[PDB]
Amino acid sequence: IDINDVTPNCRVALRNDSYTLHKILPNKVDPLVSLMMVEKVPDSTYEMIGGLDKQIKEIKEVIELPVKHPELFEALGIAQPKGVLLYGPPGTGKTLLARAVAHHTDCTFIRVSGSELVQKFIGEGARMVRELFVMAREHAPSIIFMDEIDSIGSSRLEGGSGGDSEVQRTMLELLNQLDGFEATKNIKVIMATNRIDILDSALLRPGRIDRKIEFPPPNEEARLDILKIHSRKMNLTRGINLRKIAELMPGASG
Amino acid sequence: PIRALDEGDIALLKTYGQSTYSRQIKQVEDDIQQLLKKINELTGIKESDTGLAPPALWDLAADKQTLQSEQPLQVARCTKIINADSEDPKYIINVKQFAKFVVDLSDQVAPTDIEEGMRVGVDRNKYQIHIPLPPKIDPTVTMMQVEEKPDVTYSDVGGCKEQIEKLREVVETPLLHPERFVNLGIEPPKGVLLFGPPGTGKTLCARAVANRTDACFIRVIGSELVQKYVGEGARMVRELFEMARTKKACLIFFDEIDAIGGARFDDGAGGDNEVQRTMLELINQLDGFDPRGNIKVLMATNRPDTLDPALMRPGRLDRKIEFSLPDLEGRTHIFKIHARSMSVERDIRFELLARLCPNSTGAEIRSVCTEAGMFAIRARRKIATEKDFLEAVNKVIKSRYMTYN
Amino acid sequence: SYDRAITVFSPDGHLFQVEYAQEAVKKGSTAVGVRGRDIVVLGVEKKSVAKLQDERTVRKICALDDNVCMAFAGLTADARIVINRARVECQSHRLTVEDPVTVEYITRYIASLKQRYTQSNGRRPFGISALIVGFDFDGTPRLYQTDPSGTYHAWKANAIGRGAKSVREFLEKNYTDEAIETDDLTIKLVIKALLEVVQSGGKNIELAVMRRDQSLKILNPEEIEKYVAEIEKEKEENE
Amino acid sequence: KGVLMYGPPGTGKTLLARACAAQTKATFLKLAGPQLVQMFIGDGAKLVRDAFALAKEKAPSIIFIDELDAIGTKRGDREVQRTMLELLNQLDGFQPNTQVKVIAATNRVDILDPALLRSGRLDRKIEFPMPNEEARARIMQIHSRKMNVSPDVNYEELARCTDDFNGAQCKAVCVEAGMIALRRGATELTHEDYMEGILEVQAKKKANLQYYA
Amino acid sequence: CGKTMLAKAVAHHTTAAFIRVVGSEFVQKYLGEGPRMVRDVFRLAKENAPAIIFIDEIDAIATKRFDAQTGADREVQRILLELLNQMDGFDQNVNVKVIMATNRADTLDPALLRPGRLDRKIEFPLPDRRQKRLIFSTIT
Amino acid sequence: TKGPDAASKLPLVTPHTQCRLKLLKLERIKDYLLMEEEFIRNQEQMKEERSKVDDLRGTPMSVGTLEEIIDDNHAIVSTSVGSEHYVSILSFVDKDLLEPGCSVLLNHKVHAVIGVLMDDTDPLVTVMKVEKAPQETYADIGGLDNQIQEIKESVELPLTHPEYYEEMGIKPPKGVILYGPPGTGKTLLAKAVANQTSATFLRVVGSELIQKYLGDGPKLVRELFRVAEEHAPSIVFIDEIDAIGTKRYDSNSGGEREIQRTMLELLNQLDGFDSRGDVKVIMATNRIETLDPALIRPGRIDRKIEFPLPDEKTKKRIFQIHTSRMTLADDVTLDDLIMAKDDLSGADIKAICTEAGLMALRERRMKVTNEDFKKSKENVLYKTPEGLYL
Amino acid sequence: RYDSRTTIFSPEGRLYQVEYAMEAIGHAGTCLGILANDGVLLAAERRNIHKLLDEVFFSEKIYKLNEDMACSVAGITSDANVLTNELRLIAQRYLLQYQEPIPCEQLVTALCDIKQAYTQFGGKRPFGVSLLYIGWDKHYGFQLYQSDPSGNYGGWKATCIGNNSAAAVSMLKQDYKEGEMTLKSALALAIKVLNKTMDVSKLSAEKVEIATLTRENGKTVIRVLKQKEVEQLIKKHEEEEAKAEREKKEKEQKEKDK
Ligand SMILES: Nc1ncnc2c1ncn2[C@@H]1O[C@H](COP(=O)(O)OP(=O)(O)OP(=O)(O)O)[C@@H](O)[C@H]1O
Ligand SMILES: Nc1ncnc2c1ncn2[C@@H]1O[C@H](COP(=O)(O)OP(=O)(O)OP(=O)(O)O)[C@@H](O)[C@H]1O
Ligand SMILES: Nc1ncnc2c1ncn2[C@@H]1O[C@H](COP(=O)(O)OP(=O)(O)OP(=O)(O)O)[C@@H](O)[C@H]1O
Ligand SMILES: Nc1ncnc2c1ncn2[C@@H]1O[C@H](COP(=O)(O)OP(=O)(O)OP(=O)(O)O)[C@@H](O)[C@H]1O
Ligand SMILES: [Mg+2]
Ligand SMILES: [Mg+2]
Ligand SMILES: [Mg+2]
Ligand SMILES: [Mg+2]
Repeated sequence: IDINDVTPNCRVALRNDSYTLHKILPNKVDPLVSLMMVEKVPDSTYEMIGGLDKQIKEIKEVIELPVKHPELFEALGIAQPKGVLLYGPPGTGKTLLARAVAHHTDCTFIRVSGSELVQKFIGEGARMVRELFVMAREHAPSIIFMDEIDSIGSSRLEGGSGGDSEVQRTMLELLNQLDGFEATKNIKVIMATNRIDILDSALLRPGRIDRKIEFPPPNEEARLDILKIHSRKMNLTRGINLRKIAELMPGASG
Repeated sequence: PIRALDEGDIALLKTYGQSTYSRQIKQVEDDIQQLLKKINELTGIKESDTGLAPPALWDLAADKQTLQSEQPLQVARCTKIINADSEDPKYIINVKQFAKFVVDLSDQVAPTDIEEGMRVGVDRNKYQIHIPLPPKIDPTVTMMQVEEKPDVTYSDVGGCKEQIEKLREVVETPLLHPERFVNLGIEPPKGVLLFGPPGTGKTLCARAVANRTDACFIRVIGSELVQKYVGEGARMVRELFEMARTKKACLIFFDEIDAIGGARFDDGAGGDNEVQRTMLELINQLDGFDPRGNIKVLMATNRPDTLDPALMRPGRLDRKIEFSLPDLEGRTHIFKIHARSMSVERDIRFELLARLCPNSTGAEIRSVCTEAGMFAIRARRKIATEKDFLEAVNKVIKSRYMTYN
Repeated sequence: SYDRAITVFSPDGHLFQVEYAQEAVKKGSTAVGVRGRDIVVLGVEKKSVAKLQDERTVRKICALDDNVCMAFAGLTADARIVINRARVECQSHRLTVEDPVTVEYITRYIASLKQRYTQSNGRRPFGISALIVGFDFDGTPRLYQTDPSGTYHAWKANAIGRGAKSVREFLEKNYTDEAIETDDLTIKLVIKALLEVVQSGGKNIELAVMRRDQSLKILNPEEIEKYVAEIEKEKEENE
Repeated sequence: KGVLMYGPPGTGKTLLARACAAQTKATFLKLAGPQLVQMFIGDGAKLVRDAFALAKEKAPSIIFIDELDAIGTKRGDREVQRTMLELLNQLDGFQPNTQVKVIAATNRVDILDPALLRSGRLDRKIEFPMPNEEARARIMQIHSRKMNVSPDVNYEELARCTDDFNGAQCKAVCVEAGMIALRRGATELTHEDYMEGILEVQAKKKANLQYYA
Repeated sequence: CGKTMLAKAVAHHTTAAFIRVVGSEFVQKYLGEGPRMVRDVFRLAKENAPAIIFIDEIDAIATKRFDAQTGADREVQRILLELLNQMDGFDQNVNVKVIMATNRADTLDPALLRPGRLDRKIEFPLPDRRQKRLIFSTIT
Repeated sequence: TKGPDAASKLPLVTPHTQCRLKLLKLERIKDYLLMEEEFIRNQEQMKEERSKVDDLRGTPMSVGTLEEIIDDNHAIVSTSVGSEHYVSILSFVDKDLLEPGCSVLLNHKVHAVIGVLMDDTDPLVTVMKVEKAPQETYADIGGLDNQIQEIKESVELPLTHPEYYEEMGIKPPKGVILYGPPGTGKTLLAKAVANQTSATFLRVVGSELIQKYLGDGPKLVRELFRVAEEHAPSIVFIDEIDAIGTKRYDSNSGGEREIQRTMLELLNQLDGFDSRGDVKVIMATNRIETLDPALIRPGRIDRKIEFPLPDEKTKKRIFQIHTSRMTLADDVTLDDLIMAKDDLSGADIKAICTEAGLMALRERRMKVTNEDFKKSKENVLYKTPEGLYL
Repeated sequence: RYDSRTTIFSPEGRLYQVEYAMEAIGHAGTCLGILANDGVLLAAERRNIHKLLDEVFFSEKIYKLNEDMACSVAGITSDANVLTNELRLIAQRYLLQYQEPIPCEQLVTALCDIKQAYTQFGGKRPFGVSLLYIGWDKHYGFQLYQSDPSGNYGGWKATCIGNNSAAAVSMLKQDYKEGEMTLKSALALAIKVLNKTMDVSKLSAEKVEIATLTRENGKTVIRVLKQKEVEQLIKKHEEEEAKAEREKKEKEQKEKDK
């Protein structure tokens, strides 16, 4: 074994009774984080999404275009977009689009969601975030989905007896990981929220969340599209008018 | 109405708006990065200093020192001599973290100098004693003590006359002139809590005490008393007070004791009862079912309202002293102290500056003097003037009162 | 914690809620006031209005009496209340003594009213500042300024509102006897002062002029445009 | 067999324990709470067992457990709870005929485990109240006995002025009066020195406030 | 009105698995344990293959999300968010069904109440006269 | 006094444009690197008692905590499993250098002191050092002239011209707090300090000094400042310090008390009883009002630097800086975006530039234009009643 | 916390309770008004149109303040009733004093001064009702004003308060002719904006009330349009929309051919 491959904080195997280093093992990863990367991609596809043409184009810009063709951005002289925040009413397809991205991308897809980074022990959510982003950097290019970020990350409260200072610390660590020293190399983040007005201005700041995609409820044309999408596998009788059903459904989500 | 870039779009945008040097620049930058990686790889790794002495100080044949005197004696504490049964002693040992054992001596040329709890040395295979050892010293508590006196005297503490007098009484007069106290039949207070707004001369007075006193002074690191291994903090405070008692006249200086223990209400703090337990042991040591000896305690804290009433009780903290914001005379004195060393004009009105800085602390005034010097520097001037000091006051104290004319 | 009560001193000695009334004044549009030899002038920023909105109901310059005008900066409803009470007191002082109200008297009354509302605890301070410009019965171009705290001063030129500090500094730098030597350079000076804060300069400017014995005259928008053209010409010439 | 002495900090229950150990003969075991939470698993239970065994061997014995709230509050938690259970078992494991009495002490009983205060276990509760006016006058005379206090001091007035001082605070009042008399070169303590003592004990200062006649 | 009893009936005539929990059991003291138990329950169902989770009284946690301003309300909203996540999210479950019982569905969060992959709503009214006849006959 | 660690960084090629001069500069860097690589190769290609001493030294040497050195050849050491042994000291050890608590080295089997290992820095604090140097020079910070001046006077002048202060007996500020709204240059002005400093830079985030166990957060803070003081001059940059340092209220939980204990350890390190070396601290904060006064105290934090939203000239500077490397068209006048009196951070302006570039690329044009910039401004910015005033 | 009382200033100078009332006005039923050189008019939506409700009163939101003035209320019902009675009292007090109808601006100023006093004094919550006044006076002819909970009022050519007021006012801004709008065009625009702002299926005539003020023979007449007239206007608007959709379909067919 060559020393140069033996970097700090790496696992190595030692012979018995001699403690001789004889192999470099996979880098240690917290089991909660390790079982957090996606191994089997969802089966959702961009063809299962209807009425989200512009949202798909913008999200695809932010994620696909930089990783695939950083030369374009270098020629433009601009910095690559880094983060995208999906928001909108309930059920408009915010997680459907994330599943479609995970299925259609060839980048390492990591997924946090809900309060997976909220731990009763002190200073554990921050550590889990650090380990997450270390894992993403290792398996770059990476796309980190974060569903329901308002759970882990929302308007900060004054430090007192009635404030979640620890969840605030977790969010601060996440902010530092998104944009602090040593900017991320190829990690792109897709946060998803159902109410955006409460997220911390630090999270919503550009550079951390470069783009913000709204998901309005379908406008009867997206509703016709969704009806077709979800009735394709169905024995529809003749004379059945999905346009009439779409009209009958005003302000209804996907 | 927004086309998506096709194969031709990307194959032309990378090839149409293009400098004839772009490819070479990119390749050269990549080569530089790779070369940097390779250079770091080859010369990487220094020689971590392992502690080897310069040659010619070593002594080979120490392989014989490793084969003879080989016994890597473990240390054990003889907790019971089994009554010695007259003959056939059959000592008992308490090898910590390992086990208890019933053992005997071996070549112990002084089978009488064994005692109980004498920290004997014991072999590995057969646990016979070989050599006793002096009592444990707990290096953490050993270095907690202050050895080099800080260079702060009772002349850089301006604006604190009554507080300095009280602290001097309680901490020094019982040590250097017991005759007056014994004559008047008064036992002087044993324990002082210095409290005030953040930055008023609390730790500065502690430093002045450390400089003046000729007696043991123990600065207690508030973080060193909190550990894992429940009971460790209580053990450390116990050993600390034991060493203080060993010393003829001791002065402990718990700083920022708000760290070690506030109110004892647990409720959801079931995981923070260890700190409360070490605080309770500190309380017991300060005053309990035992004389405390010539141990005097100092306790500094900004917030003496989170503290436990059992700890604030005036049997443990007997001479609570408040470091209030200095009055005008104190502020003028602080300006004089801090500007003594500065290169300033000879007609600056420090009384005027003290007036301009109300409700300001000594640290605030130090900052004002530093910023005055900084303003002088930011103008290539060697002498800081009254104007610079006024600018510093404006910048530090504050950062319109037309209704208060 | 020493706040939310109008009658509670803070340990530093501050009554914080009247200071908050001043901070509410600071959220109003710039209003400049200048005094000359025979002219007293008030300029104000308009902030423009939605094209569907009417303009005559948006007043910042209100004539309290024949020889007194008041420019406003603060809460609009408080503006209306204080202006109405000031008008009532002008015409009631006329009854009490057969003499027109002096600028000092009327500004003193307005300040006393604001102080009366700051005194108690069941009242909210009048979160407004006012510029009172007028001519005494003898004839003298007086200009006063009243704050929400009930304190009134006499100024030679001052600005209140969003651009208060910048406009006041500019007036300090560029207010002089030669600049107010006649009855037109004062107006030039007021438009110059306002142009430092109002971006447009012609659609965000209203000037009101008071000359001795003459009723308040509000300059036409075309006249404002001509004046700003004159300032622009002088600026380019002297560049 | 079990008496608990509970009260606010400073009322004098530890001093009562010391006085009992003085004028009680017998063998006195001064257990002190946090001493019994050693890190090694089972060491605390071993300590409790050894202490009770020593008390049993020395037949007439009193085990004074200062600040019982340390040994177990209400619920590392496993080990401290096991030590508390060992203490419970040791208490329950002998009839009152045994001459091994136990005197627990506590500032805050609301912390203490209710199971500890049960019939058979520590049962005779002794509330230690804040000293009344006469008690405060007593405490002051007691702690000023060995001084040069002038006969003109009015301990009744001092007790009136205290207003919810502990006995520890009354002692501190006496000590601070002594120090204040040592200042200003005084051969005797005086009532005004005592007043300044109460002031310093409360940490307050006396100033001639300008709006007072 | 026999909704917990219908849950027990499906548990009895269940072929795969039935995990029973009470919504009030998710409000434990230490930070981030209600969500941890929601995740554990759903992971247990997935590992145990086709399963039926039952949550007896969900009103405690799954109420209109509201704007939290303290750690306790925020933690309850966190529990609800974790429940929404696990019931329909990036990790679509296979053969893991859910039943939630409540006294009123009007205070329920619109997201959890989402007439989509999160709930189908049924009412258990007070017994009619005919249903009362049936209840008496069965009980007797 | 190990000395500054610094951060190796290559020269900077002045012409950002793609032209032959840049090629020559880069080629010169590359050719020097190639000569260095070949020199190392030739050194190793042209290249007893200590070997046998190391052979006598244990093969799998263990690390144990020395405790109460005795005699001149026998000391008590710890096995890092709680056990402790009365071991011997070979002549190889330095002696006069062992101190209690020092992580000495022990022979694996016979357990004899054979080394001292005076580099037992925890990995958590070794990772938080700066070995690279971000390429954000002060020329990438549009405006913020006063803030740059303050931080230079605090962490640069005391190292580059340490005569001005000694010439008037003044100690330069040891602590700066950069506070402001979310995104104004607070972290750029630490990146630039790291880039342009010769001192050991130590990145940290307040949410990182908090540790799971009891007494570990304070221990980590003590270790961090110990290493920062061994390496001097050093700068410690605590980003988002309101993670730890928020107001110190009367806690009821245990984790909160431990967090406050970590904060007090930090306070003692910043300005405690004993002393402080040439370690200078830079904290960063979005909301300073919630920080504890003892931390914001002007003995621990001598300077407080506000980073307000940029004014018009600063905004023009930001657009110039962030469109420099962009092939701006001649149809674009970067004044319409400036004039609009809306909250625009430098981060917002950079996002505007990036989105304008993306709009151009979407329109299939590699040169941005004014309509592209307008669209980007409208679509990037995400976030009092009418007539209530005036 | 700076919103526990109406008479408390925020440290920034904002009356949070007054702002709360202003925002709360958004719960009220959408009312709007258009000014035409031929006349002025209000329209308003019936939030609650349950079939079991009776129609005892000819108008729920539109009140007649005096001969030459009407007003639509939007906000709390009790406050609206109080203020309508007070407006009538103010107008009739002016008429008693001067023997001529109160000018519309004067009436608006009086009621808004009452509202300001409520915002300023003691323990009295501000009136949570916005008002739209239409009137005719000898000085400025047909006038339309709007008044807030804070006692601030403005004069408008066209405006909207209540629900979806932002959308309605934007639509009026788009499709209002600053000086060439007659009463017929005003009614058509009102129907259009109400249809596009109510966001409840088709524009049910029973869910809208319209009133028009016009001068006739030298006397002002305020008419609340009958349900027949409202239905006719809605039907004409629906026919116009259908014609526009037919034109768009024909354009789509032509594009398909191309
Ligand atoms: N635009 C759409 N096209 C097709 N199907 C859709 C669309 N939007 C929603 N759906 C359907 O609705 C399901 C739920 O959508 P999704 O999980 O993405 O919603 P969400 O925004 O995450 O909701 P929640 O408020 O529950 O967090 C999707 O799995 C898909 O079945
Ligand atoms: N009375 C004083 N006289 C002279 N210098 C003073 C005085 N008070 C403060 N200072 C200056 O302030 C600093 C001393 O602060 P110190 O360590 O005493 O604060 P502290 O009150 O213990 O604060 P904290 O515990 O909140 O950190 C030194 O710069 C000292 O010069
Ligand atoms: N009633 C009293 N009579 C006389 N002295 C008293 C009395 N109460 C308290 N003291 C004095 O208080 C000082 C400390 O008392 P002691 O240590 O007994 O307090 P405690 O309240 O029993 O202890 P703890 O702090 O554990 O609650 C001693 O000087 C004691 O003389
Ligand atoms: N004055 C400035 N000059 C140049 N770029 C700036 C400036 N201010 C902000 N930026 C840009 O902002 C982005 C990062 O900002 P920065 O990291 O300094 O923000 P911050 O104040 O640390 O924010 P936060 O509180 O969110 O951590 C980079 O694009 C940087 O170019
Ligand atoms: Mg979702
Ligand atoms: Mg200190
Ligand atoms: Mg039930
Ligand atoms: Mg930052």
